[PDB]
Amino acid sequence: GNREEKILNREIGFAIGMPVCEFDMVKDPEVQDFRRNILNVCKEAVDLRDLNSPHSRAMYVYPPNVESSPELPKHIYNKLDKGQIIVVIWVIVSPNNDKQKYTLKINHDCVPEQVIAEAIRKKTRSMLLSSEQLKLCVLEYQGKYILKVCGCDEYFLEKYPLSQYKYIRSCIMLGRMPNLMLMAKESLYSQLPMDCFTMPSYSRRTKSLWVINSALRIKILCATYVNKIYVRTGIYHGGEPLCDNVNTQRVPCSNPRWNEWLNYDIYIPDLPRAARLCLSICSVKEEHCPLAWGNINLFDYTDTLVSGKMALNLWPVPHGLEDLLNPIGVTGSNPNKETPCLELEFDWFSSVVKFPDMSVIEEHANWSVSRLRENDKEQLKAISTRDPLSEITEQEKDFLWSHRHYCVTIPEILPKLLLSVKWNSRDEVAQMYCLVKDWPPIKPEQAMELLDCNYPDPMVRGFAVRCLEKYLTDDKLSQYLIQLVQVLKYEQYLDNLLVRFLLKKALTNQRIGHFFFWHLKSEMHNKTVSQRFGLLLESYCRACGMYLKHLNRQVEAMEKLINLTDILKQEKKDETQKVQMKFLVEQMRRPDFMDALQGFLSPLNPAHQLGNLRLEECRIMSSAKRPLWLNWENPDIMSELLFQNNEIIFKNGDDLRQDMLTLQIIRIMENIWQNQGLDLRMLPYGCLSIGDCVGLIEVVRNSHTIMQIQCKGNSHTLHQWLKDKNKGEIYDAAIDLFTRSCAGYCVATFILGIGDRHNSNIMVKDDGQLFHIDFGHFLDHRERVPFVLTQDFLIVISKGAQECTKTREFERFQEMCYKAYLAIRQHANLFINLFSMMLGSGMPELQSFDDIAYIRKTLALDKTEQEALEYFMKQMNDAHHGGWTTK
Amino acid sequence: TSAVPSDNLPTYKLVVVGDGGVGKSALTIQFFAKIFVPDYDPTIEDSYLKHTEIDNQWAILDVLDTAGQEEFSAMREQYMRTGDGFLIVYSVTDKASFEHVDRFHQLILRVKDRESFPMILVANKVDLMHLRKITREQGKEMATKHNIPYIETSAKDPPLNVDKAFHDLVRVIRQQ
Ligand SMILES: Nc1nc2c(ncn2[C@@H]2O[C@H](COP(=O)(O)OP(=O)(O)NP(=O)(O)O)[C@@H](O)[C@H]2O)c(=O)[nH]1
Ligand SMILES: CC(C)n1ncnc1-c1cn2c(n1)-c1ccc(O[C@@H](C)C(N)=O)cc1OCC2
Ligand SMILES: [Mg+2]
Repeated sequence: GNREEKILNREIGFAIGMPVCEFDMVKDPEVQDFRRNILNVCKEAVDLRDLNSPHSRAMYVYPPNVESSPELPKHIYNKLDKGQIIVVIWVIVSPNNDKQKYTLKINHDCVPEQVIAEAIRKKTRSMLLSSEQLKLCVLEYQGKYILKVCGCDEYFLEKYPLSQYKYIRSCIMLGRMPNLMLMAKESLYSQLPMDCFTMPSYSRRTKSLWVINSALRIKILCATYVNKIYVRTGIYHGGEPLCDNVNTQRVPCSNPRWNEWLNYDIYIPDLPRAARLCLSICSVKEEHCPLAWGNINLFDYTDTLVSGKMALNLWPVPHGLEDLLNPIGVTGSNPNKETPCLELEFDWFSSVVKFPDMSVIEEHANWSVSRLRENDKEQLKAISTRDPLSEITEQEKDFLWSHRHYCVTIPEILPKLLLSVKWNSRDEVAQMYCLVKDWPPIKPEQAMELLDCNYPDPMVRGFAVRCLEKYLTDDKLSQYLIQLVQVLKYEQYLDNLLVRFLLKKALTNQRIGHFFFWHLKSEMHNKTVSQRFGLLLESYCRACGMYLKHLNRQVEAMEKLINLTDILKQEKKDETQKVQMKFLVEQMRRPDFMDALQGFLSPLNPAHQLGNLRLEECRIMSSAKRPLWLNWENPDIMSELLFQNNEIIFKNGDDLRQDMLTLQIIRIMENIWQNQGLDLRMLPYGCLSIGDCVGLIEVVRNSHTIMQIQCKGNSHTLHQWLKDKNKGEIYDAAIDLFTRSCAGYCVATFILGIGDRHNSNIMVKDDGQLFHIDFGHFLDHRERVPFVLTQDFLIVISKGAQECTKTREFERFQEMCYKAYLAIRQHANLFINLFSMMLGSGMPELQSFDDIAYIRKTLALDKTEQEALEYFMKQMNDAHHGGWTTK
Repeated sequence: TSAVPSDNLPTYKLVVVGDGGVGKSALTIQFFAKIFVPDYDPTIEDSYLKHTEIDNQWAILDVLDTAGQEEFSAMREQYMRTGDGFLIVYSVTDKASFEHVDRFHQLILRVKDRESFPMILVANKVDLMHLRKITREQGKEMATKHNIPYIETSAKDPPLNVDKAFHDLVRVIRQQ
């Protein structure tokens, strides 16, 4: 077709790793019907970037990186002078990047346009203008310039309160001064390229279930490539068994044949829309051991009941032998055809069998209708407050269902009510569709629970995704983006409402779209999801606009780092580190490598540009698997005001997904403590998995490990190390930042059960901020206390101390842990829901619901708040051999 | 501007400190823009840059206009560490500005942690002798007290040693 589309097709294939021609060959009508029906999400998003073309295109490339609430915590407001911050405005005066400055003092709640108004007042002092003259120059220029953070590519393009922007509020909490500069709108708008999205060439191309009077019967035929054995089946509605599992005959592997129909204890019309068949080939010698599993939806994406013969390539069983079936696993045939197959037949009736339309569901729900405060209210309140992992007895399930009409006064109980509905029947599921049709919207953090593997009903998903379209801000969307992308695997079909919601947001926010692309590209090696995500990236790359060119320059940059680290481990592995360096400096000084690793955007933060790299600072670290320490220069004119050298660790060979999740949880826990009034400074540094055990680690500056600090000067060495780098006046600010950072990681590592901390796992900054880096494995491997707080840390917490304990400094450190512990315990449902959405990932420590139960122990969810505190006080006393008695 | 020959010019971080209403801003605006400012705009911390030739030797001047309202009693440690020279400025019509002269002297000497540092005492607002409250001899005695050069300026339309005060501080640094 169009030679411009051929050029676009080659760039899209380079970003996603596979050519677009392979998608044109997929004969699956769902794959082709997705590539066409998804293009209107691209049209609607491009139309938003063109509505008010000057400002909207700028709002897309440089979205306002702001927080969710304009209001500030009380301890944050008290860090202000009469609620006013001092900002420092810079300006270039000579064509040699010489910069002057002038400081303003303005209210925190002011529009950036008002900051520019105060800037004109300060600058026009040598102009000798009258009161009326000052109004002219303001209203002539107030609104023709934009504030920009000095150092990076962050802008202030929207009328948000200045303190709501993340950079400004981060300055407030850290006690620093904002360094901003002015830039004319026309100079920023002229640098915005025009987006040119065109519809691709492929854009141009019964009986009701409730009339079938019979039971569900599925025929198992034979099995090839199996290399005795039986087949175990089951009908699940997303982890909940709809009927009892039945087993085939016990046949030997000589001639794998069954040729038998299996009658299930389920009426055909009573099957739900999200009904699935979960089967497996099991062995038996007693010793029942699974050999291969497989799942298939009883309905296709057109609401058609399955009928006819079909082969199902099974999947290899992962590590650990659980129940013989695997409902939580993905549904669909294995792309690798070497795996054992399984031939099946589904019962044909007369013609096509469709799921009844929504209007027919309303008819049955109206008919089955014709067929409070003393404790009923409190019990419904107590049922809702329980964690999603807590069991719900059968009596409570009927009690919720009986009061399902009163449950609309507390819409947060909806997840508990959906689990109480017997999905095996159709009279109840028909009524449940009517409630969900008019159920009051819930908080977005709560609606995310309705998107894990325990809720597959499409009408239920539609309620959660609609709750996100109203309440989920772009700030929180980027916070939970890793979970929202993982639950895309739990979707029964390619075309659903969650994928259209994430795609439209990624195409109207480049900061969202950036990490959207990389999370999908990272899992592209996994053939289980390589087609669901590959088709999603194609639609994104075809409509993201100019950013695709930036992504390609990032893909080629990471590709060259992978190739180099691959040759380094195969050719010069056992060689000494000197020999490896000579090989490194040679393969990097070549022109093709220098052009690919210079002049692209940082994947850890696209606002940070990466100009020329300082090869003399690039080194192979003395850690495990030879990580690459890379150092770029900041090409910003005012780079000195933020940072001059951008340092990133490229780690090849280790799965960094566990670090991403732990760092994401640390960031979320810090935001919990901060908004309550607990100033505990955590350091959730950047970490982005970019593929199969390859990723990037953000380097924090002026930080040193305990083992490095110990060698730079035995027990009091750490205490003296801070007094040398913090004067007698800053000493109290350094030990304070040290105690508050320890209380956070002491509580965070205990709840999550991270890897054991040692002198190389713990790092300290010059100012006294402490944090961890390793994060081997979370949850389970008498609860484990990874952060033991050795006597070296106790000396710093209690300053000059005879016994460290029985000191007000230590007593105030114990209070910081108790308040932080009960703060995270009050939000237990959130973290449990964040772990639940990660089960579909390849996380070896997040496969079953038993691993998520670890935080239920460390948080003591079954005990009262008084008892849960005494619990935490015991493991600290046991791990420290005293100091936490107080009895 | 004025394009300087050679390259890598010396840069002098001259810091102007003194109480409020003394005239630190008006002196700096006069030296950089050749204009007197009569209005009341309390300064938090502003910087000014210029290339000028002093004693036939080009140099870059980074002049920092500090605060005086004492509300910003911080930030002092910053410019009192990176500053190459200091300009102690007091007002001859404000007695309170004269007592704080040695208040800034012990700060600069302690923060620098040296026996002495390039400083110049500036008696400003001498154009208002009808309300002058500090004689020339009182400024001379304070200047010889801390072994500091002395100069009387007035940022008013008559120039009066505005450029000389800065240029002398650049001279002190070159011969310190
Ligand atoms: N007559 C006269 N007025 C002067 C002179 N120098 C400064 N002033 C006046 O003194 C007032 C304050 O001057 P300013 O330069 O703001 O003083 P400052 O020492 O910078 N104060 P702050 O540190 O609070 O900004 C203004 O009214 C200004 O016009 C001078 O030489 N003569
Ligand atoms: C072993 C390693 C690659 N690693 N493995 C899993 N996580 C990490 C990891 C994560 N960070 C770091 N290491 C890190 C290291 C060094 C560093 O500064 C250097 C100068 C130092 N003090 O020697 C600053 C750092 O910043 C925190 C982020
Ligand atoms: Mg001033």
